[PDB]
Amino acid sequence: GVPIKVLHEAEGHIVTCETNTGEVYRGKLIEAEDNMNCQMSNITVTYRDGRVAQLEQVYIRGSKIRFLILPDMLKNMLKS
Amino acid sequence: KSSKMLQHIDYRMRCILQDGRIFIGTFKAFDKHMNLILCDCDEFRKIKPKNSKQAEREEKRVLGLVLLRGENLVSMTVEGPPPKD
Amino acid sequence: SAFDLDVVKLTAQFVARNGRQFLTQLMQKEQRNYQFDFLRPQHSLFNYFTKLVEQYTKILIPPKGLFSKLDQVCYRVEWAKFQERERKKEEEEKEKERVAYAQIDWHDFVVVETVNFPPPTTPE
Amino acid sequence: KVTKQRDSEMYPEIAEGIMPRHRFMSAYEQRIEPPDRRWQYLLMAAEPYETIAFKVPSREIDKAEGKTHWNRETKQFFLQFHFKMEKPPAPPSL
Amino acid sequence: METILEQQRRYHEEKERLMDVMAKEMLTKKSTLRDQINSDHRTRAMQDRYMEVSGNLRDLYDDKDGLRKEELNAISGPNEFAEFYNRLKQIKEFHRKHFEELLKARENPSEEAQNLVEFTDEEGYGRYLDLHYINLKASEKLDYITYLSIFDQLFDIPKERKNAEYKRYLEMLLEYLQDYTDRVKPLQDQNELFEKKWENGTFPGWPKETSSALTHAGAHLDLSAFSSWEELASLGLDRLKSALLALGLKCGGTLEERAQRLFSTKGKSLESLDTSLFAKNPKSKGTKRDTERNKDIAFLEAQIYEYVEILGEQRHLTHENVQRKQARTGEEREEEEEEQISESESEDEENIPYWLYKLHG
Amino acid sequence: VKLTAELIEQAAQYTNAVRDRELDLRGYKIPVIENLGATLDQFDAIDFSDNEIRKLDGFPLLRRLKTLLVNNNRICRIGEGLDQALPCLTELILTNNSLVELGDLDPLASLKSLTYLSILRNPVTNKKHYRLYVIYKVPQVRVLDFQKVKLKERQEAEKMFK
Repeated sequence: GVPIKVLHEAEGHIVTCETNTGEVYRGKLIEAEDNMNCQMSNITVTYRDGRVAQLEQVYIRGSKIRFLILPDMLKNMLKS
Repeated sequence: KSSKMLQHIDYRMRCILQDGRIFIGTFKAFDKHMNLILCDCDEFRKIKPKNSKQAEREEKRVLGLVLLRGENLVSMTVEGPPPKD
Repeated sequence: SAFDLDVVKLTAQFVARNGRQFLTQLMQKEQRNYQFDFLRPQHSLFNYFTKLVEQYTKILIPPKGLFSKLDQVCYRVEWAKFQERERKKEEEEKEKERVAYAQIDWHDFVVVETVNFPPPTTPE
Repeated sequence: KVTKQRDSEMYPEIAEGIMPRHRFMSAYEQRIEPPDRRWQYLLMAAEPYETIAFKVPSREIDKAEGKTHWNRETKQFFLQFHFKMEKPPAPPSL
Repeated sequence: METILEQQRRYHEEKERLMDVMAKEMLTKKSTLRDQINSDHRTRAMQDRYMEVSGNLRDLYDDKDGLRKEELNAISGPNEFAEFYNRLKQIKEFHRKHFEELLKARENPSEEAQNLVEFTDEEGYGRYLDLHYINLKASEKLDYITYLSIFDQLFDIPKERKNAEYKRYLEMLLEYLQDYTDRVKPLQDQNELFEKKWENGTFPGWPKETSSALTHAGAHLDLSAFSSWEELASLGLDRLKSALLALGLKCGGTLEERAQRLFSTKGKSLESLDTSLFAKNPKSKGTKRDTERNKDIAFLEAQIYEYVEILGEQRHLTHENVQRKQARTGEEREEEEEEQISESESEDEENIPYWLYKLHG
Repeated sequence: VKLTAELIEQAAQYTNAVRDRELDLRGYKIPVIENLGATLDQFDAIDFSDNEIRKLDGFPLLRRLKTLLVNNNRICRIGEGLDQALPCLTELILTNNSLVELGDLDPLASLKSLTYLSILRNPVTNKKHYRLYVIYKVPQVRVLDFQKVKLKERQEAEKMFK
């Protein structure tokens, strides 16, 4: 899929991820798989109550991701 | 024709999520699953304004460049024309 | 240079209110040659001193008064640019003159006979 | 003082350069080369017109003393003591 | 402790520095001011403006300066904008801020750390410099605003204030009228309305879709306005318009007809015989209801009105553009787009294999 | 060596030992705190140790900033609108700076979430009643100079200064 290619393009960039449960994970995208499975590092997580935490290493299953925010560095795939 | 999505491409689009959020951004790409690419995207919670005399905008958040997974998409309508840029 | 700066600005702070009243006494009390030089116009830095004090003297001007405030400064800039251009043109013409003067036959003589302008080089 | 008059209107060339130019030449060098010499000439030149000379037997006259602004033009002589009425085409020299 | 004299001094000095900077700018390219001033002229009528000759020849006194391209003019205008912001801040803090034994007392402590071998030429130089990027000459932007980028404020179709992109709104409009009988040009023809926008409305002014659209559009036009004219005091303009809105309406709806009397803007959409019945109608439950529900919309409509008036030249310029592009061919339209693009992305100031390892074994 | 956008962009960025996102601005000889906008409010902690800052002021609105390490600088004054730009400031380490008068510590009363405060090695420390003064004027602090603010001290600070 076209969006998937753009996701792989964001590998190595800082991205934000919201899960199906609304926890919000911000940090560096290390690896993005075809099914949207996401390996990230040096995370800041913001829970539904508002509290924050810090994690070194995480991996989130694609299905249980609601969405991702990518840099605007990418915006400039205009062919489609 | 397959066009029904391709028509609205480049347009500003109002997308409704399964939890009931409103994502408004520039519709730039989609796919088989309806995973969507939304440029200059904001999120609304309380309302979609039709000129609500009190205010039009409460709980608006600037997100930016958004990829939404199709699993969590419900529906889309045209919000405004393409920005020229 | 932080030391020099600081002493200049401090003696300037006091010199601004007490004038030579506190500094002119300090010079005789402490006995400093350095202080004497600072007071004196011989030492180059003295000039910048005269600046700082003035500046402080200025702050004393509108104490108790607030400022409640471009086009002009732009137009002045423009003027300066214009003048600069005139200077340039002049330089050019002069250059031409030098070229031609250097490039004419001063041996093509044909004489005939043998032997305040500043107020005249104007118009009236 | 000399008053030289020019044509009565009878490509940015020759007008750009300021007026006419004067120079003091020693007669030690002449084309005819007859032999005679020993005096100076106050030569005045303009592009189209022909050169002109004026003999100066007196070793020094009107050679003033600090009549200091530095636009050399051509030389101290020209700026110091010449005027070019370009509107009427009259070159004064003194 | 800290001698306020020194602080206030440094403040006045910095203010001086900034004034000098934006003055140097106004000097190199007078357009910067001229442009600005001209617009200002049509917002605050009193403003005195320079001799036309000066404007045209792009000169301030005697020297005619080189004409600059739009992107640079706008850039420097936004830079001067942030400069003026700094200045306003410093002026503020300053307003909020404005013996011998002590002299020797401090001069004694000045002896502290005598062995401080270091050259200090960085107070006025770092500031003067802070307001005057590249190694020598590559980027006009000052260190102060080195990360200032216009392309993050203007889209490519706006061309730094040359045009305003209304195609998007033509789309939304099609979505609003629930048809396709409306062309880009007919849409612009609709915009022109903005008494007409009040008495000959495209749609019924109590329609939802319509009021929402009008809101979005109004917001756009306003942001575009102030975006394209950084140098003019935004707050001044805002307040001017607001006061015109409040004061003009109250006596007679500002809109008066010799036949029908006095019209109500937005909330009621009715006329009134005389001013008397008009006044005793402004307390009625009806008008209270309406003015209490449709206030924001009415106000936004009004803003769209006055801001579009202030931008008449840009509106016309764009409509023209539309007709041109429309009358192009394919190649023509393509090359034109190329041009807009180049203008947009241009500097504001110009200078192994297995098949082998198996074979090899 | 102005604290600039360019400076912040090449600065070591990492997850610290207490699991927070921290920006490293140590040893640059920064004199004035400015241009923090460029960090984009992405840090939980900012380390400004070993610099030459004179006043804790000049911050943009930074909602995520919770820890400020400002060791070995020259802080002699604290800005007045700090809570308006740093609402969740919870820890402030000011060890080895130049605060001299108890009244100069007054602006910290407006930091509603401030819980960890360290002002050691500041002249102000030796002023009579320095600890009780801080406790009464900045009651939101729970740990002061690495010692627990206790009830008895609160009461004692309520008498004096009541």
